[PDB]
Amino acid sequence: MIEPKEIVDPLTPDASESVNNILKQSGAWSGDDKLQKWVRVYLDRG
Amino acid sequence: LWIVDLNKSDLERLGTSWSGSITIGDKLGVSLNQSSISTLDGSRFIAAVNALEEKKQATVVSRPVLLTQENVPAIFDNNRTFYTKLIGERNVALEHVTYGTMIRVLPRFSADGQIEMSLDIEDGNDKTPQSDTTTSVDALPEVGRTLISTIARVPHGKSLLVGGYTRDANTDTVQSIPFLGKLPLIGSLFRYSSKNKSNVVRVFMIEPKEIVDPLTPDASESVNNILKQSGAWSGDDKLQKWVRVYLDRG
Amino acid sequence: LEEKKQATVVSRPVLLTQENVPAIFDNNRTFYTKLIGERNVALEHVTYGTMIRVLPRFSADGQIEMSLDIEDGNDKTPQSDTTTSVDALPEVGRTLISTIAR
Amino acid sequence: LWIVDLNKSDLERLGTSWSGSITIGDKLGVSLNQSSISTLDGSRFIAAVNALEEKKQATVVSRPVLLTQENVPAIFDNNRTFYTKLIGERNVALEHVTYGTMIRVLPRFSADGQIEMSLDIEDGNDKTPQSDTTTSVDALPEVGRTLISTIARVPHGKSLLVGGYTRDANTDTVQSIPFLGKLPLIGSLFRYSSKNKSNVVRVF
Amino acid sequence: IRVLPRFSADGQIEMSLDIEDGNDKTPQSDTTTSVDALPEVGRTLISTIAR
Amino acid sequence: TPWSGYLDDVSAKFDTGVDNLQTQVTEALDKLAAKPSDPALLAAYQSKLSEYNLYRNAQSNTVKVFKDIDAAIIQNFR
Amino acid sequence: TPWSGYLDDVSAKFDTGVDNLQTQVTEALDKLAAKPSDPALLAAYQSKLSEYNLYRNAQSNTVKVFKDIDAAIIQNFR
Amino acid sequence: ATPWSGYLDDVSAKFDTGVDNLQTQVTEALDKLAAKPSDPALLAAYQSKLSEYNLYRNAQSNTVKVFKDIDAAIIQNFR
Amino acid sequence: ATPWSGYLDDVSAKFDTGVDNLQTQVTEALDKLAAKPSDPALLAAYQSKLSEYNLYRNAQSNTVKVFKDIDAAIIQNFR
Amino acid sequence: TPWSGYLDDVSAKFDTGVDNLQTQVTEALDKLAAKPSDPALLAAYQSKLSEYNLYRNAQSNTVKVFKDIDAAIIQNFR
Amino acid sequence: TPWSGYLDDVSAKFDTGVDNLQTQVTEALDKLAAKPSDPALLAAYQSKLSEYNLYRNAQSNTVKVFKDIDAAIIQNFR
Amino acid sequence: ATPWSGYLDDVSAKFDTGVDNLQTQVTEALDKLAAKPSDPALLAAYQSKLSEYNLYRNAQSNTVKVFKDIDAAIIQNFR
Amino acid sequence: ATPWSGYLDDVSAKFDTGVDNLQTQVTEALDKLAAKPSDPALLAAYQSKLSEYNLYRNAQSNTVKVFKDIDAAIIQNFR
Repeated sequence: MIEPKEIVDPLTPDASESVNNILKQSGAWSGDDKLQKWVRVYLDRG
Repeated sequence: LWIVDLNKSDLERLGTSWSGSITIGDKLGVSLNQSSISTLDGSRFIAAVNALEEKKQATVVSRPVLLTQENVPAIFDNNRTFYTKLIGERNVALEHVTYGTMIRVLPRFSADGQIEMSLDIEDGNDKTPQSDTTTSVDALPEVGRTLISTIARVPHGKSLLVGGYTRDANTDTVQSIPFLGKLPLIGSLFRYSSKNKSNVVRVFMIEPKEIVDPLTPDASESVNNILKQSGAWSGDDKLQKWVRVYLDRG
Repeated sequence: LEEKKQATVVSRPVLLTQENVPAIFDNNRTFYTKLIGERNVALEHVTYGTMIRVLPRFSADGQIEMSLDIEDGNDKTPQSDTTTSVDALPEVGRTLISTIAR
Repeated sequence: LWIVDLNKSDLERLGTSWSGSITIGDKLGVSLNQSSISTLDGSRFIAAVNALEEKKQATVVSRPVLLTQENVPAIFDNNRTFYTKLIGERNVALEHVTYGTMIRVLPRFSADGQIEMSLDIEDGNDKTPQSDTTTSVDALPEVGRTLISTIARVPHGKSLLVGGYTRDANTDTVQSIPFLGKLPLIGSLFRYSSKNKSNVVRVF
Repeated sequence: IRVLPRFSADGQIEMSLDIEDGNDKTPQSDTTTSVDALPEVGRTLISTIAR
Repeated sequence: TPWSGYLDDVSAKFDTGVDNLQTQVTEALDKLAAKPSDPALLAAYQSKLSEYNLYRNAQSNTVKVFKDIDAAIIQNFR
Repeated sequence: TPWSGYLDDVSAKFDTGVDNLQTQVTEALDKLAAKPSDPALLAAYQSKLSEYNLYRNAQSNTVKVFKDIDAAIIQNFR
Repeated sequence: ATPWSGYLDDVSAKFDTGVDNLQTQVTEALDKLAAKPSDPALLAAYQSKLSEYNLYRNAQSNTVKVFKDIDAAIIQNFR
Repeated sequence: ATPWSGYLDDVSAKFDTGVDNLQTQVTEALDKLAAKPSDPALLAAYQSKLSEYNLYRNAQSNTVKVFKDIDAAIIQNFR
Repeated sequence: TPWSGYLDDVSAKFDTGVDNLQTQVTEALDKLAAKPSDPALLAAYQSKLSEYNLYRNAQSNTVKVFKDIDAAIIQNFR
Repeated sequence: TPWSGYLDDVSAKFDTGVDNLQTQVTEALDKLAAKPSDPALLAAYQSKLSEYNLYRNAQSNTVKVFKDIDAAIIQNFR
Repeated sequence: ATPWSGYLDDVSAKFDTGVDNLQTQVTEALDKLAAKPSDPALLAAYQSKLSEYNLYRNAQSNTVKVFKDIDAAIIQNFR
Repeated sequence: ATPWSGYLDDVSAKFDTGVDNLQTQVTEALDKLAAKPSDPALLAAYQSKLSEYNLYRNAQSNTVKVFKDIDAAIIQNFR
């Protein structure tokens, strides 16, 4: 069976939010690290 | 680009199988659920008992980043390998898996302040592992091999779902001996049962942004923190400074 | 001997495209199952995979028209060597469709 | 050009597995998870025990330098190898790994004093053909084989992050006997469990 | 069977016909039960017109 | 999965044909080691060791013969 | 109904020639495996395994020769 | 409807309608063999099928080339 | 990124994905046999595994060559 | 319905040659076992056992020699 | 008479050379099977069978050498 | 770095690292026994040691030869 | 001038530089075994080295001819 839909609006919540929630809830999160932050800042902050 | 993989599974197997044989008078042989000829001393039965239960949960997240100019095609490509090590650890047999990803893109700026992009994504685990024991599967998570090519346009700084996949399944099976499987007190001895449940979710989300300003702090100024914090720093050697001076700064 | 068996599988691929632009989606995956007995050394596996090609169109009626090619299934396997894996990993057919619908 | 790699790993395994066989006067024989009997009268079961914990971290930093003239394309190429001795040093060949890096570039000067460059970069550890000792991976850190091709322009003496990657993963598994794994005081004898956590970052 | 039918003005039917039929010549009959149980039928081919 | 070839399926026949000889030999030796001068035990062990010897010979000779039958056919593809 | 070529005919002549040998060798091997040392089983099996080896050799060499006689003619059409 | 086809195509296609199923038989024979690459009953079969396939293809191409050269040699005389 | 594979690659892969596990079984067999060479239970198994490996590799190579020569013969007639 | 080759024929010639020896040996052993200490029984068994041993040897060596001839002729087709 | 080639003539020279061996070797077997343990019989059969072996091998090898001479000449008519 | 070693080298060396100390134990026992040839406890030891050493060296050389043949058969097909 | 080297030279030399020292290992092991022809350790070593050397020289010489046959095939079409 096939079911198409038109898309007009982006995601809500943002990917950056949902992914962060999954990370923290799964304990996969690593941004707590004192060291990696020096680099991750460039990726998450810009 | 964000790529997310989540997996859960539960397994249980429990019960017995019976077979055997009897010889009477050395003149009549009787056998029970045997696909083979019998040695006719008889009075010989086997009950094979299995009982196991298991639960598994896995999660993987990956996010590549690539800088491009307008109208200029760009390519990013990266392989990586991971190893696991097993009891008897002195013995030379690491299990390993290789994951790899590539992205090819062509950006366009719309007058409306929207970014339009032509995309290829190719990603996944390599098809041909050589795991002989389960240890490698329980250690290192499988992911599919997935390929997408498409065009999409997203309002500035928002994000979008380009593709995704979900799979769900269940299975049940039961065996029993026709007369004994229903005995009131021992019927459970003559039954076998098994159940499987599986759920899988995989998704690809894209999120472009315009880059106007360079990095602050300076790259080198960050590196100098990392090196010291890690203790990797070795610029203290009176011997190396003689030349490091030319590289470290003007 | 008496035996009963039941199985159920559902898949739902999703793909983003634009009007008049052809698009492709393609995936396959391996599933593994531990196999008891034989000191539990044994393991079994199967591969499922799916591929989709599509061409969307917008009608003035607000209806959407699709040119579709779908190929899906489990890979054919003469190799089957045990009961419990055929009891634990479903079979599914090898199926091909090509058509137009609105 | 600055290349930086960071890697953290946490691993644990703990618990038990069971199997065996029983016989009753050569009347009946029973096997638990085993496909052949020991011809034994409820004796010589076998229990396999695992208990191990490990943590690991690795950090690598690399920086090439190349001088060029305006509008003149240039290439830089370096290849290098590293070795580790092993314990049980009576006779254990040296384990080794090879790192290699290549850069092609073409610099342009803007009127605004910005510099614009066409770049092609390729850096990595070469893939190990099939198998290696468990100790080598401990001593020599794995890094990817990465390839980037792009154009960038930067204000004078500033810096840009042209590409990067991060991977984060976690896994957990538990095996147990359907009724004994649920006993209040001894279930831990009939459960086996494992964990795996990984975090990786790479940037240019 | 391969056929092509033509309607007659008289309401008769005329057909160009090709037929072939039989057993494939792989003689398994090494053992008495084979021939006892399974009928041999000839291998035959016909091609003609009839109305 | 326990993938087995043709030669594997041949070899396995003997292992299932000699139902218990493998264990029997070990046990007969285990007891005889404790009392080497019992003739009732020596006579048992002589027979079990003979059976074992003949079994291992026949098995490896048959596997060797089927290897040559296969290799000869493969050679002719060219 | 399926298509079978000239080489298939040549090969098949051997299969329909040796009527039962394919089953004889299997059952003789199981009867041996049940008692790996019995002079009558050994003497039977040595014969059947030898006849099988010769059958498979003669078949494959013949088909090879015919393939080369054909290729040598096709080459001259050019 | 159907795509246009020339005389050389009719010739090439004759062989393919002649060997009704060889194209499939050659595939399935290979998958049986590769599943257990040590059974002489599978090997003797595959040897035959692969030989038949070889001769088939090789005869087809030579016939097409000879008919090409006959036509090119006639057309060379129109001028 | 992923390898381009031709047709011969597909043929070789049929064998590689045919013997699911032999590639590693052979190595494990060798490791334990070499650990205790004087055990006839180890020896009797290793002999079988090694023979199966030999036949597998041999058949794979011979097959590939035959397809190579069919293709080469067809290509030659283009001229 | 049997099927027999040439090596089968050669082998069977010895079996149809020695009319009864295979039963004779088994019954001589049968009675000897009841009274292992009797000289006439021992002297009879000593003969029969030897006749049997020589019979089985000459059988298997002949069948091998023929197999070795055929295998060398077929080799020359290719 | 049926058509016979040059290779047939060469082949037949051997058969007509060894006038009677073809049957002497069979009679010897029929006799030896009667009493497999007569050394006078064994000493004769060993000789006849050795002669037969050498005869068949010389025959086949000769035929093959002439086949390869002819094939080498026929190749150059082109 | 270490002297270059191929596949066959790495196969042969597996046996040597499998029989950890046999190479010494054989010479040790040989000297002890040569010291007092008429001692049954020494004879019963050396019989076992020498039998083990024989089986080991033999199986090593046979396996290396088989892995040479498997390769040569493949290399021949390149041409 | 520096000695001129072509593409076939390049391909050939890759093997020589790929086997770091085999080319001399096989000379030393010979001088040793020749000094003491009756030691099993020296024999077991030399068997391996000589096998590896034989396989190296075959794979080299076949690969060079395969390339030469492509170049010669392309150059024929310039006409």
